[PDB]
Amino acid sequence: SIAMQTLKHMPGHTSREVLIIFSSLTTCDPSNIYDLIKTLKAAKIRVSVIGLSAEVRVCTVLARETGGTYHVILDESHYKELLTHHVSPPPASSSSEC
Amino acid sequence: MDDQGCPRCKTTKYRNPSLKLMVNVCGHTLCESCVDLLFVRGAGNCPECGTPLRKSNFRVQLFEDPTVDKEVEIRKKVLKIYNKREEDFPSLREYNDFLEEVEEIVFNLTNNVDLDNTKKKMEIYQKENKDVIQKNKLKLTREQEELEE
Amino acid sequence: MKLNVDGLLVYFPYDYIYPEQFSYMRELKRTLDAKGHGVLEMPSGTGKTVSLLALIMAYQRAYPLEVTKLIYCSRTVPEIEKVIEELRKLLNFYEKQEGEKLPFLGLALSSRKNLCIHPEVTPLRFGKDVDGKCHSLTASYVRAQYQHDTSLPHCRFYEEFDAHGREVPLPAGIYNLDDLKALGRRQGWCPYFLARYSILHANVVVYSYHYLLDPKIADLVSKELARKAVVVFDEAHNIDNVCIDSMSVNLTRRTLDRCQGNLETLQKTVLRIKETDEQRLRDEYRRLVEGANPVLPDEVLQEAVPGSIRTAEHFLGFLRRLLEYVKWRLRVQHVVQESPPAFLSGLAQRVCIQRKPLRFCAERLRSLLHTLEITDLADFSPLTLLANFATLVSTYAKGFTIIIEPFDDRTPTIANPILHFSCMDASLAIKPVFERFQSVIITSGTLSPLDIYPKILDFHPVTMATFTMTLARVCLCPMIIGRGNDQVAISSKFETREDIAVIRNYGNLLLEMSAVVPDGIVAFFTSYQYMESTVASWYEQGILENIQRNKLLFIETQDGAETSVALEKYQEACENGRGAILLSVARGKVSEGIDFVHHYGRAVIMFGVPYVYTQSRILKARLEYLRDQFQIRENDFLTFDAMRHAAQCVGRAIRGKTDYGLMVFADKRFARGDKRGKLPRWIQEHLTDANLNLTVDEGVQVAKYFLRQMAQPF
Amino acid sequence: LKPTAVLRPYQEKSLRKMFGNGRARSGVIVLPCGAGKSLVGVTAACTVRKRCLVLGNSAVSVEQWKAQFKMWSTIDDSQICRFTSDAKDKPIGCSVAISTYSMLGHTTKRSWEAERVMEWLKTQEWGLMILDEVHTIPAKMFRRVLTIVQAHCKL
Amino acid sequence: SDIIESIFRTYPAVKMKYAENVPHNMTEKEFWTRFFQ
Amino acid sequence: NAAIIKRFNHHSAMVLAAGLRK
Amino acid sequence: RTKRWEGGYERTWEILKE
Ligand code: SF4
Ligand SMILES: [Zn+2]
Ligand SMILES: [Zn+2]
Repeated sequence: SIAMQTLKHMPGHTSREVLIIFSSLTTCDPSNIYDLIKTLKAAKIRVSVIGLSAEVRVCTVLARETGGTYHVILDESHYKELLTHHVSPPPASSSSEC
Repeated sequence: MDDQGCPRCKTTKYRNPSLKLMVNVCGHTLCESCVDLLFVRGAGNCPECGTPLRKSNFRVQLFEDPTVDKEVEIRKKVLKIYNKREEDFPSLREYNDFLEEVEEIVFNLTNNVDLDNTKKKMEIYQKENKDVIQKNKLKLTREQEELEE
Repeated sequence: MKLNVDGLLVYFPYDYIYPEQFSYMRELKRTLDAKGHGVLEMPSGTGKTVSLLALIMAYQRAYPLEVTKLIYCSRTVPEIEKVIEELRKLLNFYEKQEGEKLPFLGLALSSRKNLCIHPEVTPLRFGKDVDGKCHSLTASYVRAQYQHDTSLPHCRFYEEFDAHGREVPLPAGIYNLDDLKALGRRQGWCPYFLARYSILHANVVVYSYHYLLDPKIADLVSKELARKAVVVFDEAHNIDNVCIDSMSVNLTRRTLDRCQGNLETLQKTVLRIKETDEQRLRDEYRRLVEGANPVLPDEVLQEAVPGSIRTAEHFLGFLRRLLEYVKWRLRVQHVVQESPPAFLSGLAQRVCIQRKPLRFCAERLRSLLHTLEITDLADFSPLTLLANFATLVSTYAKGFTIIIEPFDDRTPTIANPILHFSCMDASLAIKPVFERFQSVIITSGTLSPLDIYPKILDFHPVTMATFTMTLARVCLCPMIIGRGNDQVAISSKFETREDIAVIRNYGNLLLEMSAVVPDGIVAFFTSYQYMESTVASWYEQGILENIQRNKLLFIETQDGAETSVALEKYQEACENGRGAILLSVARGKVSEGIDFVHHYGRAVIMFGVPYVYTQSRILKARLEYLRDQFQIRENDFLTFDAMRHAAQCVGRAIRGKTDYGLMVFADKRFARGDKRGKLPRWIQEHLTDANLNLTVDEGVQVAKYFLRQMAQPF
Repeated sequence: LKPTAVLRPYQEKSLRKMFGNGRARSGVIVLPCGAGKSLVGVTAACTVRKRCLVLGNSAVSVEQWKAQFKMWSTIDDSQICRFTSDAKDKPIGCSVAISTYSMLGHTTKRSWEAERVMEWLKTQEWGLMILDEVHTIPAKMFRRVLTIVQAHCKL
Repeated sequence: SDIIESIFRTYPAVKMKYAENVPHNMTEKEFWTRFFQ
Repeated sequence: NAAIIKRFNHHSAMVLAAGLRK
Repeated sequence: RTKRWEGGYERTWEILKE
């Protein structure tokens, strides 16, 4: 939400994105994340989660529903590889406009 | 134990299950606290019903239903009659035919007078005492021992 | 996807299936080929289900003259609802593969509680209430009153079904309960009675085990027409306990009090009848003298003349005599005693009630109750139970015992004595299924060694094969923790079970595991007392606070509503970032009812070997009978039931969709050579010395590694 | 040994080496004070399961041993006695005895009361004789204790 | 402060009780004790 | 004794209900 | 219930082979 309150005012031509480095699988929340997820899809904010030693449900749905990807650190090389992969520009979705 | 008790002394029954109710021909719940008064006057007369008792006629029973008490007492007596075994009858109806009137007699005797019942019992006793009662007594006592064993 | 099965090429919908499915199908085929029953085990639900349906359908299409119908039974309606949808999917594929429709019909049956559409009973939610009203709505007097066309609330769906629904049988298709209700609504026909009728013109029928174990419902569905049909159990690992439980009956102080109130209601009804007219009811007396439904099986029940009970007064008197004797025998203050023959002999000696008339107690009761035009059986139920018990105990007791307990169960002592007619064998009770049907297949998961079953149930297994999951990755990871990090044995010995260190080791283990395991985790305890004691000990310590702080925690109770809400909140907590922990008793109803899936019970913790209190009279009677009659050792069967129940509660973590799960056992007992052999083959083969005697720390480390290895795609 | 007692690998090794078979082997075990030498001694007694005598170099040690025995073993306080001039527990009344080299090894005249216990100690045979801080044992007086007390195995 | 505030924000009973029984001429640690005692 | 479980589960229930805005 | 030491020494070195 703090990111969305910032990225919502961004122009439409720019790819709005968020990279989440998730460490502790438990995370407190003041409201149902599904509404926020639906809002992220509507806000066209690409969200991709990277989980460290955790395969979380909310991160799974958040990524795949938003179109982003959720990955988990297999080892240091996997972590290096995943961040290196995220450096690539995002491939345009059929829902994305120029 | 759960029931209140005798129409007069309905208090010790709640205290313990060791005290048991007594049954009588009158089908009336009685116990020592009440029974002691029945000996000082009348010497064997039901308190509310007034019916006389030939002797003490007290027996231990643990049933709250006085109808069952009477019915069991009546049952036990009637079982001495009509109790011939199944081999006596070839037809399926006969196996339970007499049991119908027997159960009617037993049930009706709990409420109605035994005038016709005793007459019928006597009229059949005159016939059944000859052979079938003699034979069924053996078979009944034998099968009763088999039930015990 | 054509499968080169041993007997024939089998069409299958999915382009890819795992190797073990071919084995399971070609192995199961042996039961068909050999024309005989058998037993086998397979972890996956959906895989074994779809492969079973494909195999049996192809076999039925190949040999319709040999097998007329397929009877499938599963744990519960929610599972049955999914299975029948999988059959529809298979039929949709088959129709697409064939390119044309075929004369095939399959349907799922259910009780009137769910399978009903009448507006007057729709607001009712208790099964006995819906059944009682439905019975009343369908009753001959209501039907007659309906035929009189007087103002009457009647089941139009029944009248239209009896008139038209009976006249035209449904041609083909698959009808799920929700679809069957909609169909019934659209057609204006009773779904229950329509489904029951459709059994006469259907190839596949689906219902739970009690629809086959309880003779009243089972007889109507297991008619002699199915003399050459196949019956299959998919998850009846506890078929013995369910069968015995379905045969066992419990009587109590309040039950007798309700029976007495019912008896007074019957008397008032008899008076109302006698003051109105009894001669019309004596039309039944003719057929009775000539000579809900009883739980007595086909070979035990007979239409023999009821004996001396020839009138309502005789029956009511006979019932009074028995009720007084039962109350007397129940209210007796003494130690718990078993009187299998002595109760009946005592009944004959104490109140002179012979077994012969008593045998017809339920038969006469239903006849009398029917002629009495009673409102509904819902309130009379205790009296019907007493009458059922009375005829049952008087008919046969070879596989039963009478137990008298001065107090209610689940309590140390209460002034509410109870009596049990505890059953003790499944073989004689299930005997009609194996005797009538040409083949019986005992399929299940978490199934303890198969060779015990031919002892508890009389069967000659054609198949004795235990299958194990075949996958590119080890989707399941069983592990046994035998030692605490405090260098102490973690065994749940009866004297050691209460040890604060073992309790602390479980709390530390759960604290660490709940912190490292993502989403939903579940832990099973041996009993509520130990669970509460454990939780209380963890509450006195920081353990419970650290756990709750790390992740939300929920605990199950005997209350279905509270546990349902807690479980829904636990699941909803797992959906959100909060996550949740569920603590439950292995024997609890929630464990036998809940299904674990990805992120919903991702890891299952078992604290100790689940052994029931060995002083319980039920266990005593059951265990001694198995040793006396079936010769199974006390510790052998007691361990088998503990191993089975543990695997059942713990193995549910794997159900389908190829989702990973963890199974950690916190007791070195499970690692013992015998316990390992009693453990199911798929668990036993995935289990290994590296994870056979892990320390609490080692378990957390191996779990964390396994989770990292499972998160990537296959 | 009550399950509250935790045994470390080095402790287990030393005990396994001392109990190489069903017969206890006599000898010396060297363990730091922080390594729980007291627990090993208590464990050895629990292993031997026979009447044993513990001797400390000081009354403070005797107190420490009593606490450790109660702390680690199922034995009750009455079953343990601290045969000492400063304190009395009626040693003859119980099986486990605790004392010091200064008391048993005493070269001068014994008090009449202490003589009663000592004669009982002399006549009884000790299954296990635990000696703490044995570096003092080679002393001319302390070594006499080994000739005074009759013990099957001495640790 | 966070102890009472987290409880007050989380539980309805404390939320209502603290609004009506707000600390006056007393120490907040007493209110904490009244809850956990 | 059961109140501890009831309260702990009420707490987790209220934390979840608080985490669900109307 | 006998203790773990009744069996014998650990002989850890015997696991090595050439
Ligand atoms: S007759 Fe049919 S619609 Fe009416 S109550 Fe029974 S099941 Fe429901
Ligand atoms: Zn009278
Ligand atoms: Zn009186």
